[PDB]
Amino acid sequence: RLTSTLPAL
Amino acid sequence: RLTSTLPAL
Amino acid sequence: GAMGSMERASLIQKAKLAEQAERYEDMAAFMKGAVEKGEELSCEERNLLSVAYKNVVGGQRAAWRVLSSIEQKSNEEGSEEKGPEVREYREKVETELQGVCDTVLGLLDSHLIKEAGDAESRVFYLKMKGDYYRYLAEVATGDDKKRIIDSARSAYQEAMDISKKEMPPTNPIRLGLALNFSVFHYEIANSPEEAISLAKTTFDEAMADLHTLSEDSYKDSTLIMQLLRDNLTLWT
Amino acid sequence: GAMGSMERASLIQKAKLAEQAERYEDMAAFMKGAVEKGEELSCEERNLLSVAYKNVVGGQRAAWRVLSSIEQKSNEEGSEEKGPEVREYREKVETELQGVCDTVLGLLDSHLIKEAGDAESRVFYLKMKGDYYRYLAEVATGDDKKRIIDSARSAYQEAMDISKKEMPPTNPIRLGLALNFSVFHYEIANSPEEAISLAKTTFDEAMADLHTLSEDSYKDSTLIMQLLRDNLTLWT
Ligand SMILES: [Mg+2]
Ligand SMILES: [Mg+2]
Ligand SMILES: [Mg+2]
Ligand SMILES: [Mg+2]
Ligand SMILES: [Mg+2]
Ligand SMILES: [Mg+2]
Repeated sequence: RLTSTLPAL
Repeated sequence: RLTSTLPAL
Repeated sequence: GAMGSMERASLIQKAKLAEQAERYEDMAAFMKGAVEKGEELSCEERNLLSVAYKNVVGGQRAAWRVLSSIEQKSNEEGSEEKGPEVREYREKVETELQGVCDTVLGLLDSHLIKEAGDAESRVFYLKMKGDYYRYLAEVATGDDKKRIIDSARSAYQEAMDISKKEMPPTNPIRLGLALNFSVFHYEIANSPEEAISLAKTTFDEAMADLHTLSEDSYKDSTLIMQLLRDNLTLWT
Repeated sequence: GAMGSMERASLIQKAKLAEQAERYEDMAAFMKGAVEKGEELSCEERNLLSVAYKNVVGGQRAAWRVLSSIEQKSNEEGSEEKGPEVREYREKVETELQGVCDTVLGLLDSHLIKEAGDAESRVFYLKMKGDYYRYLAEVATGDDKKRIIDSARSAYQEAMDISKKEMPPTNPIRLGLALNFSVFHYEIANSPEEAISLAKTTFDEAMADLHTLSEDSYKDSTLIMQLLRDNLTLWT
């Protein structure tokens, strides 16, 4: 999984 | 914590 | 609830301790307890709630993906039959993940969203609603998958409409909402052109508003703009 | 137990899946279920048991140390009183940690150790017994702290006696036992000279036995010798 969402781990 | 034991995480 | 006898302030204090200890299941249970006291959440408290459940559900999503990959491998051609165990355990993790999503959605529905009047809180909670329907959608395969997807879309859309009316284009909440809605379009709605368009337009409109910001807000906003750009680089 | 209706082989298969998914609480519950089937454990199964509980208790130990540090900070001079919450939550984590240690010790006592006749299994389980009494000792402050420490020492000592009689000095089980017993001496028994002596003698005797090993066993043994050296560098 390369997409970025928020909040991040 | 710098000491090493086994198994390690 | 098991947190019913603890003071609201102590639940918040222990949620912050659990975060420092990286005990995110504890952190989530503390913040669930705080929400169930029935008072609205401050900005800091809303972010504690989001961080706690994001870390819990993030572990479950990572685990589900590992198990789903193994399960698909076992259903390939020439793959030796190994029994029901892989499916069973993927289903166990999936059910626990859905339970966490239902818990968050239940908190938003009873009664965080209906009490949230300010744009910053209302957009925050509607984004959360979209996020946790999106995580449900990631594992959905049945008759209500379309309805789950539309519940994510509807929540994101109401959040977007409010954020565009009430917040500047650099507002971190607005930016993070658009980031996540763009990934919804790409990953869930099979609309990569919508995803790219949303991310580019969001980035460009924030860029043009940076001049209005203090050094600290500039750093807050550019951090999330970089995530928009990271996705655009992935996608184009 | 909740695993009573699942086949032993399926519990082992799911423990391995949980490891791949980094779901160590699940992994531990699966291996507890496998142990409670009542059959002895193979070498691979013993290592699944150890890996599962080590990861669970390792998360709790890291969390307890964070919370203990905060608690000591709050008990310093000029430190503002913040109520019982830090102590309460440290106690919550500590109790959960002790519960995990008691669970492992209960599995060893009912009935893994009494059925283990071969040196490789008997030394493995006695090392585990020493390890989990050591984790209890790390948080112990009451009247039975000395007895907890002596239970760790006694288990380690029986394991050492068997390992020296029945195993070569490069045996990874023997090496890992001596590594951990040496840290017991340094950290728990306040005997750093014993710790250093044990680590040096263990390292030197393994060094002189390396010539007997295959390339794969050489790599297995030197990996643990390096941990002995790492501790010696820390301590001298
Ligand atoms: Mg009160
Ligand atoms: Mg299962
Ligand atoms: Mg195109
Ligand atoms: Mg059977
Ligand atoms: Mg507590
Ligand atoms: Mg000396």
